[PDB]
Amino acid sequence: FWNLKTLQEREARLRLEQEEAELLTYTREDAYSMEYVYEDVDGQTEVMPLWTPPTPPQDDSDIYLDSVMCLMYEATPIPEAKLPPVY
Amino acid sequence: AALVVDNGSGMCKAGFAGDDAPRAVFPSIVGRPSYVGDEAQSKRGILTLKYPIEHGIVTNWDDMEKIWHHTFYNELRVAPEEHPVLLTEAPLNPKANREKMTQIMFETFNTPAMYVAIQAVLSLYASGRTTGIVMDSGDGVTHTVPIYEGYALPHAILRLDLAGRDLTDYLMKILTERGYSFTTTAEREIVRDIKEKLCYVALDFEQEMATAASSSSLEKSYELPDGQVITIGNERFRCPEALFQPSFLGMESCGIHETTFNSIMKCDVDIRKDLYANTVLSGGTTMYPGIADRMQKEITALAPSTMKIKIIAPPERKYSVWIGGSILASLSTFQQMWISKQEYDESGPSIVHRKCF
Amino acid sequence: FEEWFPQGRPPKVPVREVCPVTHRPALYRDPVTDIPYATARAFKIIREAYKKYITAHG
Amino acid sequence: REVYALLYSDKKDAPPLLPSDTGQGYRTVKAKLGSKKVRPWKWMPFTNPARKDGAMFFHWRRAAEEGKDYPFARFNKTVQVPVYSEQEYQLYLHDDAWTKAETDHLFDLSRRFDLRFVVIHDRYDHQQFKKRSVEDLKERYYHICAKLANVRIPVFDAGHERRRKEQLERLYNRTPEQVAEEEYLLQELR
Amino acid sequence: LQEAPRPKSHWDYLLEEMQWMATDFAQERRWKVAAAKKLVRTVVRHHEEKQLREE
Amino acid sequence: TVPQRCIGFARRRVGRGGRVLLDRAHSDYDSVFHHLDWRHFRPRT
Amino acid sequence: EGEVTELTPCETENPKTISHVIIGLKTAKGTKQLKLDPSIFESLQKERVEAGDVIYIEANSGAVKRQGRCDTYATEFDLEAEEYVPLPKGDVHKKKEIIQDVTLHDLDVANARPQILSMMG
Amino acid sequence: VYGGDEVGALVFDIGSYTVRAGYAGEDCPKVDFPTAIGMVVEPTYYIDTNALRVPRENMEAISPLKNGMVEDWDSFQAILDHTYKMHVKSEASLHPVLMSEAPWNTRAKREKLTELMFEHYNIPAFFLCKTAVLTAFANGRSTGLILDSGATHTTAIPVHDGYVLQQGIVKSPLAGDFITMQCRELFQEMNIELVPPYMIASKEAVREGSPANWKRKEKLPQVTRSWHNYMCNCVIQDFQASVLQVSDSTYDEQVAAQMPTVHYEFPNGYNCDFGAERLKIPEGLFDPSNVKTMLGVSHVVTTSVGMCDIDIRPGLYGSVIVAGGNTLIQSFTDRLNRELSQKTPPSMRLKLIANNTTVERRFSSWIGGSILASLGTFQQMWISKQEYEEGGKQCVERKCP
Ligand SMILES: Nc1ncnc2c1ncn2[C@@H]1O[C@H](COP(=O)(O)OP(=O)(O)OP(O)(O)=S)[C@@H](O)[C@H]1O
Ligand SMILES: Nc1ncnc2c1ncn2[C@@H]1O[C@H](COP(=O)(O)OP(=O)(O)OP(O)(O)=S)[C@@H](O)[C@H]1O
Ligand SMILES: [Mg+2]
Ligand SMILES: [Mg+2]
Repeated sequence: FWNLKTLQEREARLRLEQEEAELLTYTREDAYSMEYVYEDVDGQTEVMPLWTPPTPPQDDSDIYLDSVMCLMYEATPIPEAKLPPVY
Repeated sequence: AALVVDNGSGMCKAGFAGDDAPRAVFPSIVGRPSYVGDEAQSKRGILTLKYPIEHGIVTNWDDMEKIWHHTFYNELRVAPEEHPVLLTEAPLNPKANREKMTQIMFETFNTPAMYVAIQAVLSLYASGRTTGIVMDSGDGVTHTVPIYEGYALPHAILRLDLAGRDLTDYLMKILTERGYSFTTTAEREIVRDIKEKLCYVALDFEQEMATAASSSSLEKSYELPDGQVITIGNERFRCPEALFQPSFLGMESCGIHETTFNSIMKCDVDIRKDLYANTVLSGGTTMYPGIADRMQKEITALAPSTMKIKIIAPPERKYSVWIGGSILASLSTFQQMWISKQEYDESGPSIVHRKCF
Repeated sequence: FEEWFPQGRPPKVPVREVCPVTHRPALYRDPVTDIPYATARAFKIIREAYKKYITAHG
Repeated sequence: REVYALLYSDKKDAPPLLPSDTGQGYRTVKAKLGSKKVRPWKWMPFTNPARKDGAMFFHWRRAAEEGKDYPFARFNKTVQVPVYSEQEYQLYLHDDAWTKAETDHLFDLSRRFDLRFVVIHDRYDHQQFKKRSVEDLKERYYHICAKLANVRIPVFDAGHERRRKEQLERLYNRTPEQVAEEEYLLQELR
Repeated sequence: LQEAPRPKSHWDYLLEEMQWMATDFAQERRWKVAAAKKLVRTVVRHHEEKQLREE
Repeated sequence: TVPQRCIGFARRRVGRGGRVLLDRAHSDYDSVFHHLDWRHFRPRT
Repeated sequence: EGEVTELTPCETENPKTISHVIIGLKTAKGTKQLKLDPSIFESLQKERVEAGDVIYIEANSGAVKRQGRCDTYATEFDLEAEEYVPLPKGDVHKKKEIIQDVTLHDLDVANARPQILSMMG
Repeated sequence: VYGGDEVGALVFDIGSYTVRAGYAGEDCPKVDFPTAIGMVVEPTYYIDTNALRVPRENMEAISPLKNGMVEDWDSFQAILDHTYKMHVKSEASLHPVLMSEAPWNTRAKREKLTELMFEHYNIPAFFLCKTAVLTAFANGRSTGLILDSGATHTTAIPVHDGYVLQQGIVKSPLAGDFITMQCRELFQEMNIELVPPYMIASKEAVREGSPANWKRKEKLPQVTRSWHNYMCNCVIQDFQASVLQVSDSTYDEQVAAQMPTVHYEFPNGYNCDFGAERLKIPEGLFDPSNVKTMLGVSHVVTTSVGMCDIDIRPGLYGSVIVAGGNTLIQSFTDRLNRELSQKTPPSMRLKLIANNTTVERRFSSWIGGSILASLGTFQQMWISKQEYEEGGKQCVERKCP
């Protein structure tokens, strides 16, 4: 019984030790030196996106998009094929 | 090993991580005709004595650099470029001073690794409790820092300008009222000694006043350095009472108990119980006898009767901040928290806000 | 008991030494000056520096 | 399967992993840190060429970077808005429905708020000038821009936008019975 | 009806940078809270271990 | 890479000082992802 | 399998007496503590296991086998070969399936002449 | 280009309850002292908590702000000076200052504030942003319906693209002060004598409902009625934080009576169980028609959005941000979310941003100010002293939208 009690007290202490946060920091190599990739079943590769601060504009290619308009309408102009003719 | 340096307004505590007590404790003062520490106080007659840390805040950064240089080279006799340095800052320190600490450590001393910790959380580490309120009273300032799960709450922090230096000046005045001579600038050190040896906190100030006026059994004698002996009585507790009655000094402010209660009340209702159960006293100005019981009775008067009050005042609370710094620097989990030289080089002195809390 | 169950402290992780001449992962250490190095040119430079320093010191 | 969020996904989210050396211990990375020394940083004044006044703010920057052009100044470029003379207005842009000072107020607001016509409408001085709908502001602005371009492109259709907003308002204001009806139709017509 | 296209203005880049900085603030606060909790519970375990070892 | 363990759902975000940070999202199956050895990213030189 | 991180015996009163020997094993995935039968103390000292050794312990027999110092403690200045091994990847506890293809003739040859009599043979 | 630039700017958010201040780049205000200050007619000003809580003869309790806007510029200067000297501990001419302002602040008041900041405090740069935009910025949202319920007003402010749509501002007088008055009335009905803690020399434990056994402090000086009212308000606000709770749905007497009572102890040792009246009081914020034409908080929300462009209403409902101290009453956010989900059109997604903590609710404007001041792209926006030399009247209204 004393051993059963001490093992339950040990499992309680281990649970307390594990409920506390496990990781807070990762290596510099992972942070900057290595890029993160994913390869699918066809062999195509995707690089993990990096949320960077805004990049300065080189030209006027940075077209503005109204994020509130996109809540009611979709972001692409309707193709002329499905557009009804001129009234 | 890591270096734990606690820079205080009156005296600096320096030492190595994991040690029980600081290896070197010396006054924080620079003397220019530059001599720092007890060498400077030995030469009052030829040096201009200035304190760089006022109310926990650095004023002259060159003096602070000189104090750190003296610490590393003469006090601990170590190379700063070999050891990580864990510094302490007073609560509500300006951001620019914390940046300057970072810059000075990396660019003048080329330290390998650095961290800046708040002094109250280190006192709480030394207490060994997760949640509590620290009432740290040093030479020049008194703070009441509530801490929940190790995260200080900056908004609820309350600061009191009353501290042991003003208590030294008040005991000097009271001794002059008894007719003893202490007004000259060196004899201030004798008032400090008699304050540290004989002063005590009254549990009930009016009862002690009446008893010491009625009976001479409460009086004690102290021998001045020149061989003269003085007897001080009633005065033995009028000085510490100024912590609880700052109107004695003419400062219209709340007492330390009232400041602690107000700082607790500034916190969330739910976490107040843990703060009341863990009221930690640190700093030299809290070393007076009976201060734990007087604080207990005052907080119990202010706090609800359904709330359990427990003042924690260990015998080592004069160094609690540095013991906590040493415990933190010796931790395995803390080793990931060091600001590295490379991090400073790539992110600048503002790295201290990104990593340290 | 303590012979059969010694409580050995886990060994310290070694210093990943670097060559002070070229800042490459250290492969060697000079027997005389006990300074690690990574190439023959580093060894020659280190020994020239050591002879100059021992001349200056005494 | 994946998660999306802006700031953070839930209160129970694990903390971010920050990079740092010495996580594997200081002793093992002692030689690397001791081999190098940091570059000096300075609290220095900087010119921002996006500002027209020339005021100098301060930075933490490396010593070698002192005096370099402010990088955030590259973002500074305004939405293109035409400018017309009094003569060009008198010749081309006159409309009995619009005062010149009213149009100048509209175009000043447009230059202020980057053609965000909802913000222009909110800031439009309806007290001094006549009350205008956002369609009226868009109509006047795009008409003037088209006319100036022609004198010196998707045209605006005020009626279509007016009908679109009126329909949206009608769809919004309807009672809960009148949306229960529509959803009951949408589910029963399937 | 499609508005006439325009490139991003200074204010658009300001609002993008604002969104990025707000994210960084929230995540840094969450990290500092969790790290403080971790360190303090480790210190409490260091004292509990010391007490159990010296007893 | 250190530890060689799936940390679960994360995103790479640049921090204030240029520091690249991994934000992490809670999931009920986080323990299963810890035992794990869908779009699943891994670092490479 | 894992790198040895602790070997603390668990003392007790007998109804020094030990009732368990706790071994902590570390792999790249994580760390596990095992509550082994005290009799495994003979095999630990026979294998001369110390902190920083990669070992493996089979569930059935309970005998430990030592396979070297973890390479995280190897320097480029010390010379040994067989005594270092990389820190194991994967979970500390592993279930391995080994499939071998043989012929009955292989078994015949093996049991007919197993491999000082061996020296002369 | 890179991370936002920190130029050592200060962020001040002076509200009617607490003055929130700190350095830009921090995630929390390093100071928050009560806005109410002590005044002695000579005037001598006692400003922070350490000074306010001690009795003084002929000292009145006043506030520089009126209806969310500063009225007494002398007390405002006193608060600013105290903030600088005690908490900031830096010269005003050395750090740029970004201050928040009410959604409805008048042009003349803005000009007066800018004139004060430049002529008196000699600051190098200045900016004045609205509290609602900063609250939105604290949450990384450029658009959304801010709902702020402090002590003075419950206000819905629609923000679109970082701009307050002033036409959609709806303000209600029901706020923390209304709750304080309601608690005062409740205490009066129950004949509880509100004894501020400063008058109590000692107290003894008593049972619930028992008369208070407390000893009055001796040698107490005469105090003004304003300071006594302020101390009573402090204890009432402690009661509000500790006891009151918003019902998860429309208040019902039977359901309220079923739920367990909550015990509170007054400073003089008096204690009681507050039963169901603790739920009735906060109900006025949602259903003012039952309080002995004000609009409920959910009606303030739904009215404010209805005054905006229907192109933007989907975004306003899609980003509802709750801020202010009065929103920290228990279950306030849940009740508000329930009511808004019940009233919102099904065709639009409604989402209340989940940040519900004291720091995130009370300091949100300051957090947004710090975020804005730390942006490199924002460094163009500052009003410089050289700009104040020419456009001291002209540009101050034009530079800060
Ligand atoms: N036994 C004692 N009893 C009471 N006061 C004491 C005692 N010993 C020292 N003091 C006083 O306590 C103070 C000790 O200084 P510290 O506590 O280190 O303050 P400091 O840390 O230097 O300054 P701060 O406020 O922390 S920045 C001095 O004012 C001493 O006079
Ligand atoms: N935790 C809490 N629970 C309940 N009420 C609270 C809490 N904290 C603060 N309050 C109340 O919230 C109000 C103050 O909220 P704040 O928004 O901080 O006021 P303020 O913003 O400084 O001034 P205004 O009115 O917004 S101009 C007071 O009525 C307080 O009593
Ligand atoms: Mg100290
Ligand atoms: Mg407010």
